[PDB]
Amino acid sequence: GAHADIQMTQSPSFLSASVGDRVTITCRASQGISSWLAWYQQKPGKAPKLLIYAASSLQSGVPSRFSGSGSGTDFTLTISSLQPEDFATYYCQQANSFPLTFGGGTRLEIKSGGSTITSVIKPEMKIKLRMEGAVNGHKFVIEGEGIGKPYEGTQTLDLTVEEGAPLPFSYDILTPAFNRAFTKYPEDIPDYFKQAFPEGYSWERSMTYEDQGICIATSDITMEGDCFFYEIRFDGTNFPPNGPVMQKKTLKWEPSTEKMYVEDGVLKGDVEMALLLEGGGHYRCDFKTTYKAKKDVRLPDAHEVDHRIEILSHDKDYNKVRLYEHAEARYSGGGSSSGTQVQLVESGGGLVQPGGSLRLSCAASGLTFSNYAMNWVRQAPGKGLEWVSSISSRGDTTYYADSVKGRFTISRDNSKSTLYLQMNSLRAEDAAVYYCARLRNSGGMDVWGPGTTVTVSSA
Repeated sequence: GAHADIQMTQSPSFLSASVGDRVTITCRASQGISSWLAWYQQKPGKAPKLLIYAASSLQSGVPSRFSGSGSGTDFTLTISSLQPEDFATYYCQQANSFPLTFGGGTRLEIKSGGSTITSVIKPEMKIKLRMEGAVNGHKFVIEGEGIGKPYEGTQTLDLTVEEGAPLPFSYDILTPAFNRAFTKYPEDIPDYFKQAFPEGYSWERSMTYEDQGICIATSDITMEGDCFFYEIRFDGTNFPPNGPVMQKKTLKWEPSTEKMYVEDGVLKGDVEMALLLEGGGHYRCDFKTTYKAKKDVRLPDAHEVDHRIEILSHDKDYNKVRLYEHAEARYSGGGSSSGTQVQLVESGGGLVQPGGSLRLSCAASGLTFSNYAMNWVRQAPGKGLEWVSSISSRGDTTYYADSVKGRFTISRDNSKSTLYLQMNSLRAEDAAVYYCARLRNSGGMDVWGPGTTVTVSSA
């Protein structure tokens, strides 16, 4: 029927920015949409996340640096201080009337990439360290030289016992004391450790083993030029004389996942560790580390660091040791978005020839699916969001985009909490990632699935 033809355009379509910059992006509607305007953030490979609805109202869990205003035809989104998390593509969406419409999007590029951090922390950094300490009262000194690739999370060290040779305890208890600057950090997680330099940082650690042996270590990490310098203090006591440590029955650390979190203004790490033993058992240990940058740096959100550490070679007494570590940071949970606790997973994407048919379906969980209206939104490769179809909570009244009207059919089964999209007479332009999303009365789509991909191709 006769409907309004609301064109949403955003400006700029792309810009380059730096962390700390204030960014404002705007959008214009071809006709009045009152204040029924929402904003979405889309990071590469992920589903759009709802930031703002009704032009100014922040979605739950959105940091306060995001704001919005406007009523009528012209609206703005503002980020007061751009953070690494914020570099995404941003879309606006009108909800004054069907068909719903998105803007073309605004892409936020990182200006000059990481050229600033790579001037401080070089792509290769050498290591010089000295460790002094005691285990069960046995004093020793170890020195080390090495080299690593801080942006790839890898490093290698050559260690030589200078005092206290031969060590009477398992060398494996020392190796995690021999620098998180050697961690691969993805672009959207603030890197606490690299940002700490050239001044550096320090860490304190406790290691509580399951037979009540306890180690305490500290390390002060500085840099000049292309070389890190560590000053390490290591102490351990109460290792039983027939335990795996004093009997040297450990083989290697198992790979681990350290949980990083912020507390008392610094970064803390907790990791459950396990030594493999001769004979096949394990020897367990809880690590608790406090990391302290020597200057104000940007604190990160909770995340995880995966570790693998191994002795590549050694002499009989471990007077000479070559030591390797690989470390990489990531978020834990595992493309979909939400603002509460409900999940959507789409399925049914695949390859069809032109004119073929495909049936998509989404599963809902963690809510009352029959209580909300549902939408399909698609995104062609390289293109922006496009609203496809909508269905009321009971399923009686449905709406469609003109581009699919007559070939697509939306439906739902509320007892199974699933939503369907039946696609007939598929065209090349129908090929896209198809998202399922929940529509709220405020006009925003607050929960999205990861999408499923439709491909339309012939011989």
